[PDB]
Amino acid sequence: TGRELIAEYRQLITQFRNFIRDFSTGGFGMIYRDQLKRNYFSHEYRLEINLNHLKNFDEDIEMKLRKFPGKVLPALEEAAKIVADEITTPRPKGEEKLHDIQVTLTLDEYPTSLRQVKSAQVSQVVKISGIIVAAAQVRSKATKVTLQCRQCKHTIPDVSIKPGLEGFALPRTCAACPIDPYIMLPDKCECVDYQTLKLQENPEDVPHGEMPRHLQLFTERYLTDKVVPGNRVTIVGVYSIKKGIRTPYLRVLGIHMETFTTFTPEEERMFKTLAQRKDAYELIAKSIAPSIYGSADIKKSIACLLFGGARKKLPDGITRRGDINVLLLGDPGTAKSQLLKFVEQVSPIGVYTSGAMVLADGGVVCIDEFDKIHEAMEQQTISIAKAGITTTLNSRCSVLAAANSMPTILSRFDMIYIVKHDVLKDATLAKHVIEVHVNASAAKETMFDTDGFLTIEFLKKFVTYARLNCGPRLTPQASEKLVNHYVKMRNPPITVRQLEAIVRIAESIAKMELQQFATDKHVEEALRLFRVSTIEAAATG
Amino acid sequence: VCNEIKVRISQLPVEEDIRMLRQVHLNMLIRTAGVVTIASGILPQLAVVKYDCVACGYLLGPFVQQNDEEVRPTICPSCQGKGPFELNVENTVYHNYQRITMQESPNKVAAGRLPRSKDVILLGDLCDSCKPGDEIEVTGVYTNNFDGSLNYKQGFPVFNTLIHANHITNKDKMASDQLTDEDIKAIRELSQDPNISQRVFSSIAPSIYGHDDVKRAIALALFRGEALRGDINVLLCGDPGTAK
Amino acid sequence: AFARCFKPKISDKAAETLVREYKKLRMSDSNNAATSSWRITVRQLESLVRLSEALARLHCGKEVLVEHVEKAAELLNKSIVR
Amino acid sequence: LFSAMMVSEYFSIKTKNWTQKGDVNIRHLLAQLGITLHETKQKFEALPTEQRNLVVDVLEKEMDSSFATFFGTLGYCGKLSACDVARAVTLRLEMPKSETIMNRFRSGQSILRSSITGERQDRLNLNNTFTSICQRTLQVSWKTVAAAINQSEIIPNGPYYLFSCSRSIDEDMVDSRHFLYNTAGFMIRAFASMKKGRTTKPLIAMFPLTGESAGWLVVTGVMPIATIYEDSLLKTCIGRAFERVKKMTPPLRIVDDYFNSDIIRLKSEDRTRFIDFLQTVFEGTSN
Amino acid sequence: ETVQPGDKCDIVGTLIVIPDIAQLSTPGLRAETSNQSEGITGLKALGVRDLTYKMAFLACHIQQTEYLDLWSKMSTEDRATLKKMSDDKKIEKNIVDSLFPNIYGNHEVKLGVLLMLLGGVAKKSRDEGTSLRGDINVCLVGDPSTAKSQVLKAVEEFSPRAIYTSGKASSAAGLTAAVVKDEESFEFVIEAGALMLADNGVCCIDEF
Amino acid sequence: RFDVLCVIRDSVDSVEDERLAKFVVGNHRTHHPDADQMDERTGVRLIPQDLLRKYIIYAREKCHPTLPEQHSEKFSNIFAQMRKESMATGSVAITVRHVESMIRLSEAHAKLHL
DNA sequence: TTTTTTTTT
Ligand SMILES: Nc1ncnc2c1ncn2[C@@H]1O[C@H](COP(=O)(O)OP(=O)(O)NP(=O)(O)O)[C@@H](O)[C@H]1O
Ligand SMILES: [Mg+2]
Ligand SMILES: [Zn+2]
Ligand SMILES: [Zn+2]
Repeated sequence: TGRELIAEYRQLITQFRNFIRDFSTGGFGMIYRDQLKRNYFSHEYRLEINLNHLKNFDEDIEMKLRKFPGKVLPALEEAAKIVADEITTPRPKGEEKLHDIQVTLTLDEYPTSLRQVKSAQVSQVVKISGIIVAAAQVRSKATKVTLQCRQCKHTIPDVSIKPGLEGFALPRTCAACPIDPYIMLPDKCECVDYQTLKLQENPEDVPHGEMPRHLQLFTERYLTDKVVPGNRVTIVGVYSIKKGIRTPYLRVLGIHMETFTTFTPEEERMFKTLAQRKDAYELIAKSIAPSIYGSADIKKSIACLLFGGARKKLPDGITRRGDINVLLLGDPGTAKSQLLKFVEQVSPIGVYTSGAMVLADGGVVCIDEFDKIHEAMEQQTISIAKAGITTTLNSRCSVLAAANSMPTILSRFDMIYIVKHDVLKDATLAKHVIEVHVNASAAKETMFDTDGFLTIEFLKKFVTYARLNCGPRLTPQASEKLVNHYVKMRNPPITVRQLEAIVRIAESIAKMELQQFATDKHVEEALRLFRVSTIEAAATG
Repeated sequence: VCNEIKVRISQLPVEEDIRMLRQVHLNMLIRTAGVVTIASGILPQLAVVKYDCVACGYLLGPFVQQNDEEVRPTICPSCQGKGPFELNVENTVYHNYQRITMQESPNKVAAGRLPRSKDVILLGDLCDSCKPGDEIEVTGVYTNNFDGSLNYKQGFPVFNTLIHANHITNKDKMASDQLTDEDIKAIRELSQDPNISQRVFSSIAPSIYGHDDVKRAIALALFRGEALRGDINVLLCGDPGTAK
Repeated sequence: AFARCFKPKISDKAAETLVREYKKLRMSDSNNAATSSWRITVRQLESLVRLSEALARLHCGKEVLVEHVEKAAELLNKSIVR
Repeated sequence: LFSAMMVSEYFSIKTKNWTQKGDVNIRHLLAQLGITLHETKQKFEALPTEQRNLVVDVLEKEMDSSFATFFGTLGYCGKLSACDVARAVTLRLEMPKSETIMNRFRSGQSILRSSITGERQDRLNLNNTFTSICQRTLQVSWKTVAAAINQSEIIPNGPYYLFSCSRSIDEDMVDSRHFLYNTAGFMIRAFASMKKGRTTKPLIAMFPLTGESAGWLVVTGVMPIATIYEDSLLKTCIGRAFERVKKMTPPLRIVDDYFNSDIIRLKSEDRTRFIDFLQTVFEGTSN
Repeated sequence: ETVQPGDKCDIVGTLIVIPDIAQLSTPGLRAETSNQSEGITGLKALGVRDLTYKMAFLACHIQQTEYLDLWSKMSTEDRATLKKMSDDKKIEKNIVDSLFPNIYGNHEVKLGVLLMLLGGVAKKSRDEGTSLRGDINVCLVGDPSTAKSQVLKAVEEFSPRAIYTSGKASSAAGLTAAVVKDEESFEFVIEAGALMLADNGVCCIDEF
Repeated sequence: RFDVLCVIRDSVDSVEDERLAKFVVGNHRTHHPDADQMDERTGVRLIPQDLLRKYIIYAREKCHPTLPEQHSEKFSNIFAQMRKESMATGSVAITVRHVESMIRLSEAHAKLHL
């Protein structure tokens, strides 16, 4: 009865060829024909088809494709191959080989709940939604294999293997020789990529007081390496049972996703306009955390932390650091954690936390509750030698620390503040802050913001621009002041660490203006900031 | 919608302990009760099977899948020979399957004894109907089968035993949170009165005397803020024996 | 072995006596709050009821009488005093 | 089909789904008609053609109406209905009032041109218009009627019934003639179905505004249910009643700029005097 | 199921020998060792394998070694003696002097331990599932050579279901209940430890 | 993380000891296996327990209180007074979290009256 | 599984 199946198969190929050629949106717009031609010349051997367009063209083959996908879908792939040959011939010399094309599907329906796939839906096309929770490494699967007999060396070529997580059984005895005599040649088989994923149902759809359920997914060729854990997806695929009890899995036919370092001349002109302004440094310091009152010198210090100094390597190989580090002390209140969260949002790379020290090469780490590493701060490296291990972890970053209160580690911080009788001024602040929170309750009921402060999306891009492009130095006249200041303070706790910290702060201030050189102006502002911050620790405690 | 209406049967008069089942009750209908401890996931199982004949394309079957067998044919009658066989994907039928373990209730165990346990099998629309920890009551058929590995374990020709579930009542199902028109009318009539705040505050925990601050905190915390946490959180600290 | 089949109930005068003896215990502990070796809470009344029921079982009584509460309070005081 | 049924006037009045028994009533009704819950709750495009024809025949025979309309087809694209395109054009013309009048006119023009082409982007715009605001308008109107019945907002006030809100659910929709006429016509028949003897009076409805029109009300009304029309013309007099209320002395703060006479704007302070004046007009026509 | 753990019993029956049945292969069963100190060799079913044996007792009869209707049933001697004991007005002294004959003084400790043997009435809340505990707990603290171990040993000798332990020679598994797995079977099982063997009885812990 | 903190201190007293002892002895005396209401302090009627549960279930899901702007004048002045007195005392400060807690409690109290 | 010992943090 094989000729009847051959007649059915060739009829299906004829109808799918007619669908790919004749479907149109009016005029000369044959969308699938044009898409197939563009994909083939782009060297992407794939096509994507909408089943509602197919249902409007012919209802019967669409219904058959849904109910018998393992029988009907290879005919559609074969029809796509034939139409691609017709479209592209005569191909140029060297490109005579005809490639093999993968067909994918889309479908406009409500997805089925992952808990409510009926047992009648085995071996049928279904649509499911969820979250990707895990993703394995890509592996190879054999499509066609060559067999040879162990004793008499007779061969069976081009034995084809069915798709999915299915095995296949070898011939038990020789066709032309003991039990199970055939072997598989490693050199004369064809292979394609595949990948396994795991899908979790959406937490919105879990019934109250229960854990979510899971399903395993199988993907092939162009559908591999398309997703990462955490992604939200909708999937069209065949519901299958893995080879009287079996576990189920889904063979994927279509995925739908439910979700810097480059600039325009407009962006460069915007950055340069802000750099050309005289009040740019004060404007950036004002733009840091506008919801939190006051703290002007602290906001200036955080701007210096974000921009940093230059980084140097002399001919003998000893490097000089560019990072800057800041510490905050005093009462546990006054929105310290909100300042740290703002720096975490604004910084090009960064982390907030209460190891963690490693994870920010070129970035910023905010540490709360610091009263809970000396090598990490100075050497930008930590080391270990315990039983059976010795390694070193190296990473470059700047650190902002908040404490609630060792005298040893105070040497490692460039700037220190003590936050500390507010009640009369705090009455006006209470009026403003409670008016803000009642306005937030009422709410519950692109360089500039509306209030003149800089936007976060512009500020983050501008910091990322400046760090990769400015790189300043000091003028000799700027260098001449620091020598006299150092000698006077030391011969009226003065150290070379403090001198290099002042030099780094002066370079950081000159970076924001996009200067070639730092001058006496930047040195004097750096000295003012250093005195105002550090002498609080000399006066207190 | 359907193919077949199942008949479930309830209020069977005689109850047995898990501890008291004997060889008399094999292939009889019984009713027991206990606590769920373990439940498997939902899996599809073969129900009705058909096979292809590789030699001539004839479809063999249907064979109703038995409980503990790999049913197969041996001869295709349309070619009168032992042709090779393949599973027919297009005509095979499945149903849902689940397996749970049930233990005797700790309240009903006598002095110094250990509770016993049984495995229960759920099919179809009985699946997913209970959780671990639930007090449940089962009605079904008590049956037996041979297992050679169980024989080798015990050293005597012992037989495995099971219950095939036919009806379940879950005693721990909470009440439905749905209100009648009578209930909504009573709620409106209560809300119209002017003393309703003091009614609610004082009527929480009427046996405890005083501590109106704790009563008002609990009363306002049972209702919720609108939301940005909306929940109102309360902490109590007190000496031992102060009825906290 | 025979006496543990009895399940005595609480009589009215026994309930009154239990209230009075619990008051006596807590009063004396409050009078010696800084110097008593062990505090007194609600749990001592549970212990007092248990001891009264045990004494009723010893005498094979079908109800707790005044004397069971009195001797249980005496034994509890003699254990407590330190 | 389930969501389409649960916001219509006919099935809501038949099942009384603003009450607690509505879900039970519609489940029993579907069981009587012979339609499965899964058929009603999947998307209507997903059904096979013969199944669609059977279900449409059953529900047409149930509703028992003589309605007929025009269908337009173009190539292998989906068939459209003139009634659905009319709803989409109306809701792009009349809402939101914060947009300028020429922009709303151009939006309605674009939606009307989208229905006579097979282009993918144009049909996508049309389907987005169907699946957001056309659904949302029906749901808001049903919520208004349900809240009115369940909290007893409708009171007798002499020769007419009066309805007033604490808050309007969506103030962009309140100024639309389509919304106002449909909601008030639904509300009077829903109110009259609950109890006998309610058919012989008109209904007057008031909605408040906030923001840039804080302190104003939008006022409209509907004829009694028991009225008999001598022919098919559907004559009304409530706009004339509002117009004759405007002529009384001392004057009231009424705005009467619309082309439709049975919609007006009223200052919030003049509500009591407006109620008394309108009662005087209806009583003077009763005399 | 006529007997429980912790019981002490007399058994009447016969001694039998059981083989290692996993070594044999017959129609209907292949050998488990093939699927997954020298014995007997030669049988058709033992192709290359060998057979060994274990002892077991095949019990013919088992028993343990030792309310108004029950009171009526213990009719002549028991009701006469126990009613005379119930009439005895100095039964407290007469019982403690017979339970602890070798110990001088300590009348409070003797009476407290006697009341611990009897205990209170356990009660259940009728719908909450909560309960009011009827069991009494006693602790002894004191100087060396004050007869603490003597009292504990006397209680464990007297009582029917009592067990004695030392805190230095005990583990959390063995004290109350424990998890074990079988090797005749291979599933996990529960061992009733000393507290559960002393369920509705007394557990004595020395050197707590 | 807690909007409300409460202290339940022990105190020796004949009357409270009597009430507690009578209640506990009644629990034993009634739980032996064979063996319109108003509050004392106010005379105010109790609510049946399941009806109170239904009241809470209805109020949670069918009522959503609005907050007009004018009450800010009361909340802000009382916060400024409380914070000034605490900081002048030299004690644990009253901060913006307490403003959040006051707003939540007022919304819940509106939901009580529906 | 639970039990007992010797090096490491
Ligand atoms: N009141 C007593 N009457 C009789 N013999 C007593 C008495 N008090 C102590 N003894 C004797 O003291 C010795 C020790 O008894 P023992 O049971 O070990 O007491 P203990 O307190 O448990 N000792 P220890 O375990 O080291 O604290 C025994 O020989 C008892 O006979
Ligand atoms: Mg001793
Ligand atoms: Zn060969
Ligand atoms: Zn055959």
